[PDB]
Amino acid sequence: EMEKEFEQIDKSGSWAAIYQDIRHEASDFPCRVAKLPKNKNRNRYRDVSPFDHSRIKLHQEDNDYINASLIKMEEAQRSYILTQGPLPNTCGHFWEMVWEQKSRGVVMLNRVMEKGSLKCAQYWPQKEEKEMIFEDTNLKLTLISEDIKSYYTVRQLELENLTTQETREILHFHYTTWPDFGVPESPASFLNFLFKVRESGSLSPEHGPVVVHCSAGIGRSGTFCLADTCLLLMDKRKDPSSVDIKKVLLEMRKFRMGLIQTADQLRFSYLAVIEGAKFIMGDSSVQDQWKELSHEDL
Repeated sequence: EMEKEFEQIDKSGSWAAIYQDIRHEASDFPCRVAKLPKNKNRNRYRDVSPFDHSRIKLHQEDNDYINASLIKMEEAQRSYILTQGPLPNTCGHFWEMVWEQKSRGVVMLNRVMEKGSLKCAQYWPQKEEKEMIFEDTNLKLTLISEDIKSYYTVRQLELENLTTQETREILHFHYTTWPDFGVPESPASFLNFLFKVRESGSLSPEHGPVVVHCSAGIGRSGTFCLADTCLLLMDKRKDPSSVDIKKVLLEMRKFRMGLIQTADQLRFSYLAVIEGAKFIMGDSSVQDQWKELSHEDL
């Protein structure tokens, strides 16, 4: 049971060992497509690649490769697409994927610039009147509205397939205070954001999988998806004790390497699930407490 395991691990100071155990047990599958010479400039990081078996394929015959993985959680009945922060040459690919996979939401957990370096291309428009056209994939993207909070912003975007002139509304959930290789400022602040995404419908089964990314698409992105899946499993059976966080994480790592990049992100994942369990197990008021503690206004 996770709350007792947490205290035992905290007490023995063994988060690094638990986390290394996860790394050692984690799946290893081939990433041959990601490593083809022609895809070199489609990967942001040499040591973060999608597995062939779970990679998202673009529906184009030129080159279907994007650094993106489908994390299909069968028992939880939720899917996520985890991807790297788009590169200056893959922003068209990114929105092609969103279009083809029928996603409603994009969850961005990084800033464009972190630690003085560029982690992500500016892949969405920042001004309503300056829309973006991705000529290679023939898509148009317009900023419709934004709702800026103290540590996250929600944007309403309109994505248009210029070939057919079909349009879709995409919601962009941008977490702006979560450091690279770091953790959110509090469980309450993480959970407030996650439940904002949930409320939007972006994680729901009538849409394609939510697209989640940070810079590499494994650390913060893994923490977000791990917490979400654990809370959903707990919700399905109202049985917190039946949820084994580490096993869930190992399951997720069958679909993309390296999910959860530090032992402190693992520890934070436990904290977030433990605190989220209060809401799942019937204390609806805790959602308002998180919003208060998160100080989202201003």
